[PDB]
Amino acid sequence: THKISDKYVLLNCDDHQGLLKKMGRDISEARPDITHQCLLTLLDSPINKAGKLQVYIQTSRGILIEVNPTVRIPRTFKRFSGLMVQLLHKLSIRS
Amino acid sequence: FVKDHRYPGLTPGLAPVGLSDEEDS
Amino acid sequence: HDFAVTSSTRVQIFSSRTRQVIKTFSRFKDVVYSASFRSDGKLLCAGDATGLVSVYDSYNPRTILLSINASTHPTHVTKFHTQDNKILATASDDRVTRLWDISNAYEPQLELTGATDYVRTLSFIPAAPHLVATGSYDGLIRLYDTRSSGSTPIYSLNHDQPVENVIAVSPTQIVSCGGNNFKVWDLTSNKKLYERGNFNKAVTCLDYVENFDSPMQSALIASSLDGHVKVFDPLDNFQVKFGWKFSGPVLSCAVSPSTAQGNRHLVAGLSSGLLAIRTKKKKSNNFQRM
Amino acid sequence: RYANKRFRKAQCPIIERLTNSLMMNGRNNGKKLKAVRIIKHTLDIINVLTDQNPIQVVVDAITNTGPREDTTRVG
Amino acid sequence: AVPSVQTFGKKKSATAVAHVKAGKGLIKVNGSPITLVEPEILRFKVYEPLLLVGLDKFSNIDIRVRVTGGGHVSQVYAIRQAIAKGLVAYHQKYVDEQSKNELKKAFTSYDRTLLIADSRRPEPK
Amino acid sequence: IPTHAPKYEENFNPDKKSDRTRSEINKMKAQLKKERKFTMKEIRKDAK
Amino acid sequence: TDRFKGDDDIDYYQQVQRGKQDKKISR
Amino acid sequence: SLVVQEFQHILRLLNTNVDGNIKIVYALTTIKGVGRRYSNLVCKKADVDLHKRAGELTQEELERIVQIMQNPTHYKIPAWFLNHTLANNVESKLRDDLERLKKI
Amino acid sequence: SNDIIKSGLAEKALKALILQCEENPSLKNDKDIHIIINTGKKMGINRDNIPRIIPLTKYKLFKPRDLNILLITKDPSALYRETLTKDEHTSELFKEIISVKNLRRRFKGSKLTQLYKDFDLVVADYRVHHLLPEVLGSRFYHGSKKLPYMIRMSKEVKLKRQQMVEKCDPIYVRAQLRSICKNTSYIPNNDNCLSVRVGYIQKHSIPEILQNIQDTINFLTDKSKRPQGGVIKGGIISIFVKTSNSTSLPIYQF
RNA sequence: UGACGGAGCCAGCGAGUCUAACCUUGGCCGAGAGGUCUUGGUAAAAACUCCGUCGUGCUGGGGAUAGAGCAUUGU
Repeated sequence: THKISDKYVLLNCDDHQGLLKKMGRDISEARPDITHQCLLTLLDSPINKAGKLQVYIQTSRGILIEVNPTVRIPRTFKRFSGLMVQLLHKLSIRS
Repeated sequence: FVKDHRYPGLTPGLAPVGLSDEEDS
Repeated sequence: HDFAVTSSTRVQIFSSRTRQVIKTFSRFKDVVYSASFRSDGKLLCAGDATGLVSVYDSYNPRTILLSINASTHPTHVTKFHTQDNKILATASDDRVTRLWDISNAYEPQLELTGATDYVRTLSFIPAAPHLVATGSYDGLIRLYDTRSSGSTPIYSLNHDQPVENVIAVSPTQIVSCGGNNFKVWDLTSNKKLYERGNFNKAVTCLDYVENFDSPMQSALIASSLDGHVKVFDPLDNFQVKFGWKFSGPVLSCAVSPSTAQGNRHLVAGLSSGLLAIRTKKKKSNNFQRM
Repeated sequence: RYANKRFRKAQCPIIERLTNSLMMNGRNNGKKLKAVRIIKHTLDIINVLTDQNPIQVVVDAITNTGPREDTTRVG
Repeated sequence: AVPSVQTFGKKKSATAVAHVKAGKGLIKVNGSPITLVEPEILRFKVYEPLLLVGLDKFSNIDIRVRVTGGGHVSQVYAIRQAIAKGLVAYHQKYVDEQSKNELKKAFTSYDRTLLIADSRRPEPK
Repeated sequence: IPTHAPKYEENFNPDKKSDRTRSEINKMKAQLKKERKFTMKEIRKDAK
Repeated sequence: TDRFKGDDDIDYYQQVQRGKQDKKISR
Repeated sequence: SLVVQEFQHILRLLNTNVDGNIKIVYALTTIKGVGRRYSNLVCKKADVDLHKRAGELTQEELERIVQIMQNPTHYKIPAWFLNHTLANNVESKLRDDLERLKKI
Repeated sequence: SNDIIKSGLAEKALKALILQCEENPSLKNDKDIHIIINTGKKMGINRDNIPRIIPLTKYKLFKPRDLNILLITKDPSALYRETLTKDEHTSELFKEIISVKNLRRRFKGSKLTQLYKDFDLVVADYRVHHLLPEVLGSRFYHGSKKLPYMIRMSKEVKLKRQQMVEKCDPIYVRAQLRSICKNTSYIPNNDNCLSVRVGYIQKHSIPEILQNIQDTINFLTDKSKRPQGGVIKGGIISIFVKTSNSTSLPIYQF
């Protein structure tokens, strides 16, 4: 998550090329959509519904996130980005 | 009347007892 | 020599001295069925209608040393092995009896099968620690050798009525009650020696006590549903000596053990909820040197 | 005193070391009588369940659970 | 004047004073029997001077211990130190030196802090 | 297994605070605390 | 509950009192 | 062989749900507005055993307990067992004091 | 006395006080009715914080079941607590039974204040009543609203050079507590003014309060009933009915 | 990594004729100053050991503050 001017936004390959270039980090490294679609696949797979699956997220910056199997990730990346911003700043997300 | 030689205040402080008090109600 | 009494959702330890309750085990979520002591008397095992077998310290209801998820069906029998202090035998409505080790109680050490209906009693033969007898409602007393496979009995004894209880009165002779009668069988001959139908209604419980201070050396106590508890003499061809009549159907009966060294109790537990206990009671130094 | 010398702690009795490790985890720092009571009840439970000498069970547990080979990170 | 001995035992702020005189076997701590010394969990620390050498060594003596200061643990250690030292001193004053040396050997073999005070003074590095 | 929808705020700002009249009054207490502390420090500096 | 549904979108009293009062005032 | 003995999981007493697994005293305590001493007094008045579970309770005893809880006068239970504009003005005063002291 | 009861001025003052208490919220906070007795001469007895019981023959102020009661006992507390809990006469009588040492250990400061909030009536053994001011704190003792009473629980008599055996008599205890609850009390002072609670606003009627006032006057002015009664010397110049916040309304002006 | 009561039991520092709250309802005395009394509301060894009792868990535990529904009690 990075602060614009004031808006905290999750860094994006498509919407934040100027910010990524200014901070010097390559734009191809800013891909949270892969994590989003992998979360969708894992949580929608039948093993999760059977209750035999657990998911952890290990970010590149060293943050470790535990995903409760009962969560429903929003299907759209915009809502996923907002949820990840609040999770990364508040350290937890409730139901 | 009662008297305790250790405690003189018992004689004024004592509540009077009655047959209505010693009754089941 | 206190005695444990099982009612709905409660196990009470009654003192032999005062005939008053001194301990109470009320942790059970559903109705508790059988409670028993180890041979050394340190642990008390209880079986629950939820399939649990809870092993407590015998005189401490707060501490639960062991809790076994024996079955999903109700466990009606929990007994400790008499010869071995490490073995707990549980019989449930799975129609499978299970021998557990007290140390590792995650899986049954042995599973005994081959019963077609409702094992609700089991017993251990005194001389032989490998033998287990299970009595079931199909009428067959099945003897299992635990050193073998144990899935199938080595032999079976056919008590025609559904077997309410099984007891072993000697290394060779066992007594099984079900129906109006009880039958005493020899194990080496696999044949019944005697059968006594002295009762009107079904015989529910049996107890055996020997070498206690009495004219009669061994005694067999049989309690039935017609309110009768009767004494039989195993030396005198299992003939009838004494009897008591109570106010209702007697589910359970017990007599204080042979080494009671105090008051002796005959205890009956009725279907009405009553518990009836009948007892047999048990100068100066200068002047002295002068 | 068992902390003054490097290998002095090996001369300490092993039940004492078990008690000292039970005083760990913060909330009961210093409550050694409580830890000794816990050891007493633990040995009673061990002897009741296994019908063995519980000191021997403790010794066998330690000798089994001591790892024989380990790793170390190399930069 | 009976034969009697006075000895001291210390552990932190606790101090125990033992009077060991000729007697019959009365072992009292703070005017109370030794079998009521609290805590239960630490009573055998008080018992062990008796049990290391035997109750026959105590068959002919009377021990009276008065303890102040400290807490439960410190007081228990002060009691046991005072009792052990009082035994050694009585057996050296009115019984034989061989008995004294055997008692000192037994106490030293088990725990020297029964005899010599354990002083945890700071050591600057 | 059950599924629970997460509780999150769109356009989340960690700096901004999350009934409403009570919240305004509480912000007013925070402003009062800042002003009182600042005036205390200023008065002490002038006194010295 | 949700099966690929997606996350949902957002009298005497005053006389005695005045008597005491004007008594004090008179003193 | 016929053996007939002489239980509800959830009991609705005084418009309050209680569990039969808990005791009678525990159920009367879980009923809101009743303390442990009041529950014990109600059980003693209704003559039900305190060790008895709520599920294994007689219907007549339950009706008597309901009537006793409904009528405290008839039960005669004791009452002992029954049991910022100012800050805005402060901010204004702080502002005025700050202005006057800055002028000073 | 009889003229004080039969005077319509007192009854009119009582309706005036009731109406003023109803109208004024500050007086509506108050709930108790006090009389202020002007004794003619100085009483001459030092205050000792010991309530002395004034009997009320006609009516009862309170029932013991209504109040919250704290009993403070001498501290082998097991015998007294177990006897009073086990006996059915006093089983529900006391909200809490505590010893003085346990009270000192448990309740301190704000805990004492919430204790005062919780409990309405305090009674204690006469042997620990003198120790109570340090344990209960000053905020029980100021104002004399909830001064602890003195009850004697064993019924035995202390004799010189001999021990007094300790028992507990629940019938005697409930009799004394019933008398305390049904009867009003006073504490002597040195000067002339005296304050006695005579009735409760909600629970008592105006003739009942007037009869309680008459009984209080007779008990205090009667030459007999010494030493609990007979403490007023020189007669009563004037009585003043008032609540805690209300002004004094004069009756029996002499 | 409990709570709730009972019981048992253990410190070392500290001794200036000096140590210590506020408002409030009234009665009386007095020329006053005030004094005395009455009322009511706010500020202000532990551990540890032992015995008994409750009972442990996202089976969320609490805290509200309003409102609604249904009933207690009801002019």
